[PDB]
Amino acid sequence: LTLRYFDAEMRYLREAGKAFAQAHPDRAAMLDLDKAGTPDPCVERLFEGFAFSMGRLRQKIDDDLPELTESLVSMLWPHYLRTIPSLSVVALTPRLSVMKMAETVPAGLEVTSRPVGPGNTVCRYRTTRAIPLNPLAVEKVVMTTEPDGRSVLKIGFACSELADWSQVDLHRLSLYLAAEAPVSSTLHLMMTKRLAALYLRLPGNDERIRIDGWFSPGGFAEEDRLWPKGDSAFSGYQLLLEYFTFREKFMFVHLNGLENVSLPAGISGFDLEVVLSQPWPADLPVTDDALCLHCVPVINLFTLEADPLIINGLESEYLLRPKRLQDGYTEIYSVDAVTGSGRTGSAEYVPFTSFRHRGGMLRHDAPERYYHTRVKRGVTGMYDTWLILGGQRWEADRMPERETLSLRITGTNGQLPRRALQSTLLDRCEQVLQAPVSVRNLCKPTLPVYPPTEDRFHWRVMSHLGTGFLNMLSSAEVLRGTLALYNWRDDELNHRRLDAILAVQHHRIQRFEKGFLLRGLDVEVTLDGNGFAGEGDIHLFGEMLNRFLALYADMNQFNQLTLIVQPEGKCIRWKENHNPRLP
Amino acid sequence: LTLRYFDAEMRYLREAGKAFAQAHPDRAAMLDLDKAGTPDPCVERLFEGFAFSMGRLRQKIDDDLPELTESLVSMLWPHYLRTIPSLSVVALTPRLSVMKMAETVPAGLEVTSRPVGPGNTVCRYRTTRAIPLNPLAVEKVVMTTEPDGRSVLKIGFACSELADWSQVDLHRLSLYLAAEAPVSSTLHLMMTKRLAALYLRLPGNDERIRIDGWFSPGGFAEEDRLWPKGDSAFSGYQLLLEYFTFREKFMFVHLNGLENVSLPAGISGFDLEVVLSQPWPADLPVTDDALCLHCVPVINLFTLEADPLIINGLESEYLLRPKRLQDGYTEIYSVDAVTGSGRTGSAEYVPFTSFRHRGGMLRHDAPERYYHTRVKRGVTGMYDTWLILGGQRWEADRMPERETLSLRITGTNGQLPRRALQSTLLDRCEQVLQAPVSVRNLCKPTLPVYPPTEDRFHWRVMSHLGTGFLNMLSSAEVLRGTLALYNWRDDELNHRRLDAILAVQHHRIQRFEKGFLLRGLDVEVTLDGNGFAGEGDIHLFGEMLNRFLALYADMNQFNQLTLIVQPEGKCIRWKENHNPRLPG
Amino acid sequence: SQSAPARLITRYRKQLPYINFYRFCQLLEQSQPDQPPIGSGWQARQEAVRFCPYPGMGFPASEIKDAVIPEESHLPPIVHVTFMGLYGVTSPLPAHYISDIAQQREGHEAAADFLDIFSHRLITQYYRIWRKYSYPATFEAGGQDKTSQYLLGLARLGIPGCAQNIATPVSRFLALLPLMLLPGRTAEGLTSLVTLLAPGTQARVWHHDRRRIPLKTPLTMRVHHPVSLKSRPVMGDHATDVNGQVLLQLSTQTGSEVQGWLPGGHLYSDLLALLHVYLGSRLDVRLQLCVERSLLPDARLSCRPAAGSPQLGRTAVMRTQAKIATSAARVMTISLGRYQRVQEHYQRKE
Amino acid sequence: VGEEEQVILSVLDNMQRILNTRAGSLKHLPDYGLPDITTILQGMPGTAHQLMRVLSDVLLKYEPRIKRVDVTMQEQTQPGELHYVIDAELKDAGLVRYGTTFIPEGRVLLRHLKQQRYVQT
Repeated sequence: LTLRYFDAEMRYLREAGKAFAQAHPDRAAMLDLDKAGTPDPCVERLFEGFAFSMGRLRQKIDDDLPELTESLVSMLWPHYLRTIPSLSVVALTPRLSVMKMAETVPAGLEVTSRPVGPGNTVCRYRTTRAIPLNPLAVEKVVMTTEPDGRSVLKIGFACSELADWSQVDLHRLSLYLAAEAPVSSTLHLMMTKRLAALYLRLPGNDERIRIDGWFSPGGFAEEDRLWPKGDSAFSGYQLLLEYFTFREKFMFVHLNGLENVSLPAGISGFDLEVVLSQPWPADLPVTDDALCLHCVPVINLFTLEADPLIINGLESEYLLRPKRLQDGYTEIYSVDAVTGSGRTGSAEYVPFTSFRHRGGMLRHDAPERYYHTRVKRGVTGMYDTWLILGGQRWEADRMPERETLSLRITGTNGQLPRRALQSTLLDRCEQVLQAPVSVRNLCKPTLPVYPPTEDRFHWRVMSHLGTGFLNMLSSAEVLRGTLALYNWRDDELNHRRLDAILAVQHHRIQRFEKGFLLRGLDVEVTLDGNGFAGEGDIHLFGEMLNRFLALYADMNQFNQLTLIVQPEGKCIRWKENHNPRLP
Repeated sequence: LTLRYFDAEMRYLREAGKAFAQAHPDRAAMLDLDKAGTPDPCVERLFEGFAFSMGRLRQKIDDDLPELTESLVSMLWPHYLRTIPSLSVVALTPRLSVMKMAETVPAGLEVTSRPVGPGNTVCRYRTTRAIPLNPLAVEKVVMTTEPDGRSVLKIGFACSELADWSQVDLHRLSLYLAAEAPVSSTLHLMMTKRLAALYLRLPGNDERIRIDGWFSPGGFAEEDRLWPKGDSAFSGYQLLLEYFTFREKFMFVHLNGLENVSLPAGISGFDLEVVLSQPWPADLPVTDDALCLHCVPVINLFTLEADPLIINGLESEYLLRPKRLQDGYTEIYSVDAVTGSGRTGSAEYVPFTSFRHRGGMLRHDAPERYYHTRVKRGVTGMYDTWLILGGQRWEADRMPERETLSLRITGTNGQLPRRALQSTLLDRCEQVLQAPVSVRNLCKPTLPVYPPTEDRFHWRVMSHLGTGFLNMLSSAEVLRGTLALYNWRDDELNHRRLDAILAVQHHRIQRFEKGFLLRGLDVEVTLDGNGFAGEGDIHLFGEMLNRFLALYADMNQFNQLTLIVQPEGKCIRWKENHNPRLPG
Repeated sequence: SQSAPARLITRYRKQLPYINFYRFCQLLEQSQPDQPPIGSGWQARQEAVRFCPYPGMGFPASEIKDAVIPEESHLPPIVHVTFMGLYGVTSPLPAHYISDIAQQREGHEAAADFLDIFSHRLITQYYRIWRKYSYPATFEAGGQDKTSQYLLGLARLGIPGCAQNIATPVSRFLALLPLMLLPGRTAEGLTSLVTLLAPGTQARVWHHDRRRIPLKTPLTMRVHHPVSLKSRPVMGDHATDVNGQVLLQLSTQTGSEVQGWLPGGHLYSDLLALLHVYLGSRLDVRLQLCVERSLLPDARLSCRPAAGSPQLGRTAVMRTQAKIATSAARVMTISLGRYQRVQEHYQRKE
Repeated sequence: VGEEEQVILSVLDNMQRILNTRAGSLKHLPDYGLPDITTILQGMPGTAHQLMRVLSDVLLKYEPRIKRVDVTMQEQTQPGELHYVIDAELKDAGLVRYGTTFIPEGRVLLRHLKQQRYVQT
């Protein structure tokens, strides 16, 4: 804390003076002050405050030494991660007068025009990649066991008699699992039961709908500590991290073309018999809130573009703007990213490229009107940052006559806890919402969250990490690291998750046409924190794509994970992960 | 100066006034600054400007060590805070009358020198580099045009013991010549294309050898431009041009033939040596630019000497200038060796990088030893003047004025006028050397290369070189991960030579002699770009001969080098006899 | 301590007019280093430290020539260099504190002790910057792999947290630091690995060997009818794998080093410095020495039987001079196995 | 009025120090002090007016403890030679918590200090 080193010196000065005014010869005069009693604003406020600045800044810098060369994760660039907004939950969307319709929803929907707070305002914020929807939603989600005792589920008989489903193309209609996954085996079973599906049999008696192309279900994106583990497993994110939720890979969930052997009036069956060989526990209940039709995520990303009041002098302007220096934006709101500018004098002066674009030696082989961004922090008390930034050759030419430089500025806002939002739809698309759309706000949003910069270890321990350096690893080296480094909402639940791990060791695979110095490792552990065979596969699944990545600087490296499920269990997954050549 | 001092004070004044006061309402529940008002005495006015004036100089000292520890820790992997001396090729000629067993013993030599500037003279480092023999002769050769583009030399001499002296070291007399830029490199390009040398004999004086059982090739390159980068992919213990120079390490094509001369009898040597495969191009002058014995270029090294001075307190800094440094010697070299006369240990000194761990962990019989300097400036007229500081638990307590102290150091000289001269005076190399010599300053001495990396933003890339992985993928790397070591000289010739297009990676399997599967890779570099240099045929040849030796990147790899030009006619491969014993 | 003036200023009080403070305060911490009064914890507890009588001098750096250390009031620092030392000192005293001292009189001599409370704690950390915090060149900090300098400027090779299974603990970076940095490399560094660890010892590396058995569970020298395929495998029952079991020989002359390369001496040093430091799971390293006639014991009891396999060295009973030979083998630096078994379950349908 | 005496003494000491420091003299703070050129003493420019303002400004900047302030200069032309003294009368109020003055009510105490100015030869 800033108050931490403050509280050091507030102890320090008094423990100095208690040894002084007691017997030491400044009690020739100040003992006459402290016997009469001097907790003075004359002396004790100002002089303590005078020592407090030097006990803050120089003390805080020399305690940690945040050196300049720690700014080279910038050229590695996952590091936009250092300001993650509030995970606004997946939002919801009803029917709008179902009659021969097919919805088509572009992204960028601002929502929640209602939730102002006490010292808090209304937060507008965006969705990510909104989806054209299809008007139907079955309203009864029932576990039903067979005469052969197998718990099955319900049919698609919602809105088939109203609309032109010969005009509406049904391929890959997702559904993220609803609020029964708070029973935290529901998403575990119901996903891993769909690791073992069987076909379907539906009675509808409506000759309207004969499709194929079964979808991806989901509901992973509730979680956000498992999520950064799957983030840096695709170093390759370099542009897709820029709105940063990356719903492009969808956190792989498949069921193939699932064949309806559909049946006449009365006859049915929706089996998943291989996992459904072991049906639900008695403490696994059913609830009609596995209602999942239009679950679309939003994040807390607000937009604006402030006034171009630039430039005169040198690069030291850092964009404190009255849209943000607006008071309800002063107190809480901040800036996330700065994109796309440099349109003054001509149309092409200093575009926002060269801050990152140059990544090597031929700097004198570079045309003019180039750029760099530097950053800072901001005000004591918040996570504020400020951005001294400038050109590359025209400031070396020193003409401040460049004025009409544009601005593309995105940002978000802080708050105080104990919030509970007010769900509404803020804006409606044109000619598409035949009727409007309600917003249900499926769960509670999370907080802002920030990376641990609080340790020269836990800063430089990633600066090692992204290499082909794995040559010997054991279970102490993994549970300690850097799985903790992907955990910034650090819960006791999480603490029960990470601390399962016990034993890691290596051996060497030698199947061949030709030689094949290969290998493959083994770990899996206790059955409690990450104990459901759903999450025992799911939290596993985030791990494997990490483990494939760091594979080799020489082709003699080859990984396959077998994994001992419980102390009584067995599992292998992988297929041998042959990377193409990586020197 | 006082501006950013005052900027520090006025930053801090507004900071402690509002940002450090008003941003703490919970400690505005414990300390007020505003509503209490000013005190009656002049007590606020002194102490703000006192405490902040302290943080002024503390700011300023904080604005030093990022220029220092960054400059020092980035001297541990790389070794590029140095400079380079100047150099030019040496040529020597002994007396031909003293040829009788004229076995060259190149142990102790000198250089020859010249008055320059304010009467300053030179003491370049001599070569102690191996020369087995002086020759018999080189003659005034004529590039003798033939039905197959051939063009011959002539050598030969006889006053001596040639049944016995040539019986010493004809054998692997891997002995070259040197010539100019379109000229010699052309002959390299034909050294990869030599035909049988069917008439293989030197003319004139084979009265006294009479036996040709030994065959001796040649090979040489311009050892100034390219060769730093080839002399830059190595370990951390070697001298810059004192390791690589005198060591026979270079990639020289010493192509050696075996053919018996076909000649009429009574011809003491037939005058064809030069059977080839290509038309020798015209517009090229012919001459005797072909020197048999001429030693390598060599640089300045003095042997600087001074007095050891021992003071407790001197170990913190002392920054000594020796005697003849004050006499106009404008430069030293780094510290070479320290010894002396101690009390318990008579002399114990270990360089700080190779510290063999009393303070480390090996902890057996290799004591506390410091040996460490800087080159830090503050110099009235130069940019480097510093002498060492090394001190640990030795005996400066009871012997404050005595310790093991005796040194070794060499040097050069920097501040000099731009004069390209002759190495004329101090011809006294000849003192071992029972035959006196001749001395030819052969080419131009260069300039000392001390514009290193200048700004800090490039050392960021120099630190990027590790974790940003090997420049052997996509050729944006080999553009970028190419050093500016060539750009230290900044030949725009070389700046045009860095027009390199996408390297393409592959791999393969080669079968061995004894029938085994061996790993191979395949780079596919594309040049693309004409007007690469003067001649593509010269330069790509002499350039691949460089770049293939800089392909030490693993241990069980059969190599791969296939140069592909722009589709302008051809594609040039490279492979060697990479064996379970040795690479080719 | 009592001992620190008793070592320094009572004994070696001849360089105090010409002493470097940066030298001085270093030798202070070398004087009591075991449980030092660690100056980093100055931010609450200068009480019960008893530091040096530096403050009140008003000096710039290494200007300390004044040296007065009492013994009686449980604190050394009582120094007020009067009328000199105006280190940032600008103006007269304010009104209420002159009235507290009455009237800028000889009572200021008992007030400068309070007044120098700041300049006490400041020149602490000013020194701390200069010597330990951000200067020290990893040469003043000079630790035993404890200094934050070492942990910063060593972890770029990539060893944080990995203190598991390192018997001789991580200190031998000092040669290996540039050579462990070029990736996928190399052959040369193993010679340096020898040259550091023992002088006078010379070595050469051969790139490939005739490695043999690995015995394969299908024998397949009978043909199939149903599934008979050809393309690569031409062999009998044992195979040779060349491919990365490189080979080293050594050259010494001194029997100390020879018995320094017994199993027992420095042989375990290279065995550590490979298998967790530089190679890991890339290769396997086969070892050998070639030396003279014999340096050999007898066949007696419990435990020194094996110089690897070979045992000779009493057949020479007769000859007055010798010959060289090759010594022995040492095994590959290996890490392998099979763990046991076969599996039950599967990955994913996509 | 012991507290008032302490405040007047403090102000007198502060005033004396600032008067002594000639405006430019202090390198660290060039602003500190009052401009009191010998020329002003030599001859009277209506100096009382300007001198009053200069003093007032310096006091406001330099001593925040003072609240109510009134400065009056009486120029004595009568003095000559190294003299031509200026009488500075400073009326003062203390902002301080005691604040015993005219504007800080405190106890009502208008403290005052009188000084004579001289010239340097």
